[PDB]
Amino acid sequence: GSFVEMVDNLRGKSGQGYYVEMTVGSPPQTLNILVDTGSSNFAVGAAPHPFLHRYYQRQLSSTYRDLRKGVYVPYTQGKWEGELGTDLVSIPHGPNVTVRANIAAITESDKFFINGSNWEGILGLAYAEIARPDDSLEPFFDSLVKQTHVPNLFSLQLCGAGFPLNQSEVLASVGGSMIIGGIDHSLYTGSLWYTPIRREWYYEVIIVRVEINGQDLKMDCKEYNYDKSIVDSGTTNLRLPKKVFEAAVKSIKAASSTEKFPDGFWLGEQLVCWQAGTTPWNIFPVISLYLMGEVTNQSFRITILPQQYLRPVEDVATSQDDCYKFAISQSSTGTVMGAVIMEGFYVVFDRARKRIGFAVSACHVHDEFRTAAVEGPFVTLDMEDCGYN
Amino acid sequence: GSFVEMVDNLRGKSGQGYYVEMTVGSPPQTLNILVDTGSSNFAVGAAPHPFLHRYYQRQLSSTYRDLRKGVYVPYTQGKWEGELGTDLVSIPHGPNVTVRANIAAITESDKFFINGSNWEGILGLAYAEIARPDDSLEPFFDSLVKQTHVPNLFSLQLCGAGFPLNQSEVLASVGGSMIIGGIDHSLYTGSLWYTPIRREWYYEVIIVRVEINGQDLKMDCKEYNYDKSIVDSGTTNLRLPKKVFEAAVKSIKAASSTEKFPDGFWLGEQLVCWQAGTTPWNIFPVISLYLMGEVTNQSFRITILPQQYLRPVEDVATSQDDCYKFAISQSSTGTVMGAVIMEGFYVVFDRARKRIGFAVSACHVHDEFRTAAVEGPFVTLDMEDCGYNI
Ligand SMILES: CCCN(CCC)C(=O)c1cc(C)cc(C(=O)N[C@@H](Cc2cc(F)cc(F)c2)[C@H](O)[C@H]2CN(Cc3ccccc3)CCN2)c1
Ligand SMILES: CCCN(CCC)C(=O)c1cc(C)cc(C(=O)N[C@@H](Cc2cc(F)cc(F)c2)[C@H](O)[C@H]2CN(Cc3ccccc3)CCN2)c1
Repeated sequence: GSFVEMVDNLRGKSGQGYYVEMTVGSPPQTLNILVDTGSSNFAVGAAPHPFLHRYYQRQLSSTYRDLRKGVYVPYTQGKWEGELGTDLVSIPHGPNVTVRANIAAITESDKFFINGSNWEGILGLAYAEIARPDDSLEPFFDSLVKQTHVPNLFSLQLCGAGFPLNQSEVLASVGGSMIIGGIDHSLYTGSLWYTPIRREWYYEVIIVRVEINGQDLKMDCKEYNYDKSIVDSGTTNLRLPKKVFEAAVKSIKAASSTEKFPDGFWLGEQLVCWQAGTTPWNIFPVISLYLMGEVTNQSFRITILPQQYLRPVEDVATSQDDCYKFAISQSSTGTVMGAVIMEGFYVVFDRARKRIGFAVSACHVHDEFRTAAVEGPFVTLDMEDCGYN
Repeated sequence: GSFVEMVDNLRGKSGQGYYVEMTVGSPPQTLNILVDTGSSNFAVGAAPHPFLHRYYQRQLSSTYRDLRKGVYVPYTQGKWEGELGTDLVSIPHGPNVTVRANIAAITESDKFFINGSNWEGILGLAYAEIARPDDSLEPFFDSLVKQTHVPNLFSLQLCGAGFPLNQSEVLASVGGSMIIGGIDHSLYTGSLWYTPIRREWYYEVIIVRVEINGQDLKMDCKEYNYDKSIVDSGTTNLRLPKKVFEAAVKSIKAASSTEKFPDGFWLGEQLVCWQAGTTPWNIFPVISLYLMGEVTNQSFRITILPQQYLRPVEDVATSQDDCYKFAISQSSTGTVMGAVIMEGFYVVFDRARKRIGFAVSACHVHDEFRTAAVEGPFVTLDMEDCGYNI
């Protein structure tokens, strides 16, 4: 019920990703690794790059094993090319174990590394079905569970600060927790509600209803999951299928109509600023996503505040204004419940029982009048019809 | 062709540079000069050097004028230091005029002169903005135009042989033409298509699309011009920005996958050889570079063959094999359309109208199945966004 050794082992922020420290090779080479539930390859920079101040040096690891095979991974945005091999891997603030895992040594990359993110690699936590080059390349977590007695589950508490963190601040601040092999009760309040993992490739789930300030978006629920809905710590924004995005923005605009914002804001490209402390949180609506429950004809909902979907960013003039970007974007690859959404909750990736749990995060940002919530149950019929084929 | 006096006035090859004969001083001192559209200083060896069998002797020129100032010029590779002055200059196989131009007398150099190139100086044909020490040192072409009636335009036809030229052969062979003040129609076939000179410093242009055997490289066009794209007769290879180079090599490898070549080949360092006459040109893809057109939302493309991007080199065993080096290299200073690319086309540097024209070269190397090409127009949107800004 408590895992003090792993609590507060994450750093970072939604816009640049959350990462955990890991060591690779013998002697141990320390590297910061992006936690990504949206992909399945473990890969690390292995050659100089302008944004990296350290990288994996295979020639210095006595336990490095060359698989003599290339690997190419194009993400939704960004991509890298590398060389496959295996080596011994550990997580300093994780289970007291050492695993021999597959590692893609990144030799070329395009819009993958982020200037100032402080991470040098990526930890794909999803399933083998989407690993590159194919499903025979065992993902890290699979190796971890197979080689140790660590329970087949991990949970994430991503903590958004609610305000901008400058370069030095984000390096010194605790960004959250990744509890490997368990659930720590101090990271959430209330009850955990579970939605089934529909299929083991991405952490796929099924959304059955969407509300903006209690008002039903009223679309055929299959639209919400076209062509899939996933939980992805490796993507900043809540991304919604084109048709759903258009309807959601029209509704959020209507709810917040007492103030008008430029088109660039709604396109997620330009920031909007308010005098310090005056952000009109109350004019923006809460967003509720209903998810399929574990019991037949039962669903539950998670409710998000604008404190989650408006991402804090520092003003161009470094002024004292409080500024934000609209963290909801259009998608052509299904719904993506990104980092800004996960920041409101403690999320349990219960691989053992093929389900994902959600509970209100003990570190979510809110105000004196509203809070994020995870509530249920609700009677909902034909939820399987909401899934797209 | 209306400029017969200047046709065939160049000699040399891509790997060592193409040069034109010039004279400096009174009485005239004959020197061979590298034609370089990638720099803007006119400089000549002016002191003994192991690779020079002649040099400018200022004390023998009655018209020499000392500017009492030193000059230092570091190139992308290679460098020299010298002393500035002016003197009377002419081009024997050029316009029939004599001009007083600035001349940097090279007194020290490092990896600049090339053993066996047969040239003793360099003619920077680009603009004053990049002249050293600063833009106040008027480049040769600017002087030429200001002092005479020669039109503010020149054109280059660089002719690669398609095979290795030994020392004797390269000295006797015609390497091309530099038409000063005009366009000679006998040097190209088809139509001339023009791309705007984006800014007058280097001969900067904007590439808007790239294809390998018709397949779109599919990169944000800004990547193709990061941090600039220039036409440079003073660089052998087509040089591409790091990310573009990586994508291009991956695509060229894919297209030519029926044969595997060593990493050293793709790094442009080692040659590959085939039995005499059997070079598999057909397995290598053509490369098309689309350039911004003169009309809004319109582009055109130039297409080069492997006969352009594979540079002929003699085998280490001087055997009868036909050998080549991959003449495409990675750059950290933008795209450089070097000599191997220019060899496929007649290139018109229309300074007067701030544009560069391209037409298929009458001397480009090809085979019975494919030829280089310059074609258009193509509808292309937001081309201005393809240009990079610091
Ligand atoms: C703008 C920089 C990145 N960024 C801010 C920091 C988080 C984003 O918010 C962002 C935006 C978009 C539109 C896409 C992605 C995106 O592809 N993420 C990847 C992980 C990633 C993180 C990163 F930091 C840089 C990257 F190159 C990539 C995730 O595995 C995606 C990948 N998909 C494609 C995929 C499918 C199957 C197997 C592998 C990849 C599916 C959903 N899971 C990320
Ligand atoms: C290896 C011997 C030379 N060589 C084979 C024969 C052609 C090459 O292919 C080659 C390779 C590289 C990587 C760079 C250069 C290079 O700097 N060229 C110079 C001219 C030159 C020719 C030569 F013959 C020997 C030389 F020292 C130099 C050109 O003005 C470049 C110079 N830049 C730097 C610059 C910028 C502004 C003002 C002056 C110079 C900009 C692009 N314009 C040439």
